[PDB]
Amino acid sequence: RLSLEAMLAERAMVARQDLAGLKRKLAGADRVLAPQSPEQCGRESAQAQARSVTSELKSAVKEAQGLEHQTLDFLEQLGEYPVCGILHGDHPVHPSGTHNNNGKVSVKRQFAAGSDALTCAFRFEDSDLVRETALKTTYTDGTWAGFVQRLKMQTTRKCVQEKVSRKLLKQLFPYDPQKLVDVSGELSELVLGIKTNAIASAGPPYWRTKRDALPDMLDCVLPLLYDHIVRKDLTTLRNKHPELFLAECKNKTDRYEVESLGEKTRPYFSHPFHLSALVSVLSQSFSGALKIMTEDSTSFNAYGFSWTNGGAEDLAIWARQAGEAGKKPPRIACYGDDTDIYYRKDGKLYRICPDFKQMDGSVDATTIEAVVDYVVDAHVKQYPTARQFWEEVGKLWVEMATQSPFLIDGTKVYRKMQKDGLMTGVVGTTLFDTVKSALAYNDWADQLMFGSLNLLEEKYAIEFFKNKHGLVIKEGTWKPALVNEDPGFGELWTEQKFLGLQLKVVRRENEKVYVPNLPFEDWLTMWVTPRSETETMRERTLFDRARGLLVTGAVFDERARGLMGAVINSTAPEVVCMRVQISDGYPSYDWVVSLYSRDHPCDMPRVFPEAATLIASYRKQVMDTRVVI
Amino acid sequence: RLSLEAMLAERAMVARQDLAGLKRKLAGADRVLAPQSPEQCGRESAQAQARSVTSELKSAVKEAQGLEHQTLDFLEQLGEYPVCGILHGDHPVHPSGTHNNNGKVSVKRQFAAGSDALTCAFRFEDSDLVRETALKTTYTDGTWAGFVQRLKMQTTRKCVQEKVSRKLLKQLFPYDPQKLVDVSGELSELVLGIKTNAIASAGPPYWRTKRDALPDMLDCVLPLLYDHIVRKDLTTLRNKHPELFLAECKNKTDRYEVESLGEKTRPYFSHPFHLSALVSVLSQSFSGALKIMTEDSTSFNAYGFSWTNGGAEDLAIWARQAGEAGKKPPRIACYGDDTDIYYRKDGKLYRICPDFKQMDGSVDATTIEAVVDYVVDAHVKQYPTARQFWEEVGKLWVEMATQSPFLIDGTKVYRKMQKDGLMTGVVGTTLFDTVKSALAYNDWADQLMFGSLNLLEEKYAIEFFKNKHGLVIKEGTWKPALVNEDPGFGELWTEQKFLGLQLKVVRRENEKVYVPNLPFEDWLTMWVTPRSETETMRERTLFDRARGLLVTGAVFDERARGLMGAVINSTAPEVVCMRVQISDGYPSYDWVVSLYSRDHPCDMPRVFPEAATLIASYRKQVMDTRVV
RNA sequence: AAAUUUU
RNA sequence: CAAAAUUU
RNA sequence: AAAUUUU
RNA sequence: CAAAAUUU
Ligand SMILES: [Mg+2]
Ligand SMILES: [Mg+2]
Ligand SMILES: [Mg+2]
Repeated sequence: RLSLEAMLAERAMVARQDLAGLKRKLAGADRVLAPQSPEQCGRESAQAQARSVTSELKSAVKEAQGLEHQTLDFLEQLGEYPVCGILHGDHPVHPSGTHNNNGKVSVKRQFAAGSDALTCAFRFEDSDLVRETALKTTYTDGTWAGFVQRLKMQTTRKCVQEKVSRKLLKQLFPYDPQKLVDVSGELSELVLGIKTNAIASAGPPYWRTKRDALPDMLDCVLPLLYDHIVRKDLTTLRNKHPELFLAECKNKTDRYEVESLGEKTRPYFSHPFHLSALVSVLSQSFSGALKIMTEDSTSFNAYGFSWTNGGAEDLAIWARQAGEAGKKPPRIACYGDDTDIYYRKDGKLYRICPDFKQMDGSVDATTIEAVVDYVVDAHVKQYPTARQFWEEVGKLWVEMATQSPFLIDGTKVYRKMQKDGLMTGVVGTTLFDTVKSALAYNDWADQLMFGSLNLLEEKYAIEFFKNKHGLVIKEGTWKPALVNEDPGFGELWTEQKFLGLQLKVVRRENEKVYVPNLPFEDWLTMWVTPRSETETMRERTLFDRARGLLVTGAVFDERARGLMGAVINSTAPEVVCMRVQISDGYPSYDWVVSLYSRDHPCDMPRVFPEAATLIASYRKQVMDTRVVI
Repeated sequence: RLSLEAMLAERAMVARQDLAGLKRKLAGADRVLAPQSPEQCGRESAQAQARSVTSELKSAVKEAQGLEHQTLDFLEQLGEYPVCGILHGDHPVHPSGTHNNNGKVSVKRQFAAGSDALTCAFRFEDSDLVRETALKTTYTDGTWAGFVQRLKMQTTRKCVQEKVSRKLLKQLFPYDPQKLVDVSGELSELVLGIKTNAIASAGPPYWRTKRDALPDMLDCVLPLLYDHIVRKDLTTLRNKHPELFLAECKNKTDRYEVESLGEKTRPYFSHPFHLSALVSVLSQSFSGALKIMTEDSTSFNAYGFSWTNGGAEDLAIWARQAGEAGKKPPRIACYGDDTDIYYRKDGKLYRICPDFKQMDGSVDATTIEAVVDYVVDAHVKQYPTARQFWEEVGKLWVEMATQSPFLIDGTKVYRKMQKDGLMTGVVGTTLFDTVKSALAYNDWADQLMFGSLNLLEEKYAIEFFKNKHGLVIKEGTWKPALVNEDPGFGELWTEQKFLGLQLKVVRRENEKVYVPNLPFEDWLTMWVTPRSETETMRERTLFDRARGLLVTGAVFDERARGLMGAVINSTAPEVVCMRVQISDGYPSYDWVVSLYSRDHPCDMPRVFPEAATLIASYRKQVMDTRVV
């Protein structure tokens, strides 16, 4: 049946899954060890210290979770919605058990309290530093109090309608028309082309993951929706089946400061799959086309930027051609509220990296409608035949971004009082944020051309954004700094962070490679707060995260490189060469430097160079058949 | 992360493994039912009759398995061999537990006395006919007695050296030189190119399957063997490690007549992996090049022939251009001892389909050496740079086919006394048989050109092959028959079987398709004796075998088509659309006819046409974005 | 599967 | 993990 | 995985 | 199943 070559491939594939034999075969194998930091104490002592810290964190979190949460009076109320009765064959779309107290759609918000990574950290670095950094922040569900507080900040903020046109958006957000999907083709194929998180909630009315809910959305609800869209019949469908247009307001689990646990917890909105999917066609095509600022000088857009393969250097070469403030144009780039501003002053280059507080709450209805228009238009320009249909989708998109009815906890249904303010979680969220941001910063530069250079000062800039745009600058982020225009080996660009990373220069054979960087404390904080079950898979997760952080820029910090190296070298060979979804290479300093330089891509150095042959139990060995006998 | 199209494919692949949900999803689906025969009796009554037949067969088999087996005096004896001590890294090549009583290599022969196919048959066809056909034959390991008797027949037969040259073999077995492997390259790659049964025994000294034993052969034993081959040092390696050149004699499990259980049990020889692989390079390349008789008028070779895609018709058009016996050349084709002879007599076309008795025992040393030479030569002609090495492999091939030392049961080692007689199991077995056969039949035709037409008669032909070639014609197989040169719809070519099948013509659209056929009794015999455990997998096996038989030609017999249809239609939908190694189509009469006709290939009709969408839970439905 | 970033 | 961007 | 075929 | 040939 099979050939020997194929039989060997077939047996190699299975050997990487037989971890007992992999462990047996790789015992005592030559191993390329990573640069590593010495161990400070034993794994058992380290477990004890980790256990201790985890306990302190659990009790502080529980404390903050017991705080009273201010009422939800600031939201309009639409009573209770009935459970959707739509059936797809043998089963209902809305499952029988879930999200239904009786008749009415209900929802229960999750705030729970309460690490192998913290253990490792205690194993390889100074106890007191690990302790205080692991107590500064924590990955958690947040608190009811801070949830409601940030929700109020983002649903009730006094906004300022922006002054925007397609002319302006063409200027600030150039794209490449020929990279837009052909949006006139059948809807089914177009929807089948979009990408999505298979594990994410499909939202109402499916109340399961998207891979679970895909057929029910696809052959049942989406055709009904289409029927009613072209029949101009949407509001009677909204009446017959309210749950089809309902969202769920949810608390984002992530890294939070512990001291601020009762003030800060991000809210976001889960939308129905059939609506998000429909809009995603346009959204994702547009993301496909959008140029970034290193490609096109007029662009204010950094959404699509990459640090790797020259990106850092590109950012530098871009920035450093900014003009004298008041005379020539500055260099401004935005990714959401995360902005990077460069400007000159008596020839000398300066940089500012400001953030905005609850940026969603500052995004105005005019801006949202203008962006939806700009996208739909960008498509129907290239593909006129479908104009009407997608315009009818635009009307939906906007009502989804500004005025969706939504659940929070239990059966009550709410809605934002004003049209202004973005419902974070809607398709296009990041783009709306980026746009509003760039529009404001463009008005800023325009005011600089009219001699208002006192807008370069914290004092007046805060006023400007508050009064002219409704943007609240997270204080202390407007601190302009002198740029080291041409850094020497090991020197920073500035100490400021853009997209969470400092820019730095490193030596490579007398060349200067621009790379990301952070101080050790930051890398260690990221190490000890992973975002999330055999011993094996956990050991592998440790390995993977170490590699990841190294690649992100931890290899360019002394202490962090040592810690990640120690983790890697602890990893048992079976776990390194394991079949996972294998890569059994580690990132050396040199390889990562190559990753960020413009070099052609290439594979990581193998941890066990001769592992393939040791596993397969067979080298090739040249045997000449032309030999004389 | 993923796209919806891909997510749906991913979800479809897993739904075909969840048989509960598969059953649920297919509950009310349209089913393309196969042509079927009505039920003769209930499932429980049929179970009772099957149980009964199984009991009678078990006790007859046990009886025949207890018979005394005549001594092994007819074989040379070389005593006991020591267990090979070669190590490959951390473990020995010869595992610690197995095939070692102490110090010495030992082997234990398996004769066990051991049906729901029979159940199905009793359910859907006449009770008495099913009973007697299921008692005529049985799939079994055989008996010690018949094992030793046939071993004696194939190791001690008085042979007749054939009269052979490369000239003759070029004539009878033409090939296409440019389809031969470039055998001058590196050995590793060439050996990696050969195909093999991954589950088969690698034989001594590995004593495990070939996929288990592949690395040990590949990076350890094969280099040692090469070293000693080019160093001209083979016999001292044979001395240091005898088990490297040892074979295992084995009893073939298969379909046996119950009446003949103590007279007939096929022996064959499992050879070492490192030797078989090395020879396979040449053997398989040559098979790649070898022409067949429907390609080349001079060829006597039918090894490579296919019934499908016109093959049957090709056989007809070939045959019917045979000449008047004594004046012009006949048409003769061989596949092992299975031969097909066509000749004319006063213009009228005749056919003969004779077989030989234990043909391996009749295969002479001259023929084996000549074939090995012909193959090695065919290669080193095209690729001279590699001559010596492959010539040294030829010497091995020959000693492997004629004179291998071998085990049977226990520790004693034996060897064939004579060089004559082929050791079935060696690489190239079928080709050696085909050549010996064709050589004899060519001498037959040559005697026909010299006016000896009484060789067309059973009485003198049997003599001819016995005396001039050592070939013993299984009696009653030389019965020449008048060919229906141009058959009408539904008529046979002749009633004779070649490659186990009758030739027949069926109608399609006023056109005649040539197809294989067998009488019902034969299809039923094959049905009730399968060759080899959940409810699921057994229910699926019934389905698979029914499909298989239908495709082989059972769809062209009424009663057999009905039985296979009934089996297929019994198969629960979950089992049809199950993820297996899916195909969830059945072979309709029309599709099988297309298979044997010259039509372009195409897939079987789905049993459940709308099953894909029912499983995925989505049928595409065009919704146009250009609507007002 | 994993790392980082934004809302 | 609601939408997303970069990377292995 | 399955069917047929030769030794 | 020891070598194999044809086939899905
Ligand atoms: Mg912010
Ligand atoms: Mg025969
Ligand atoms: Mg015979």
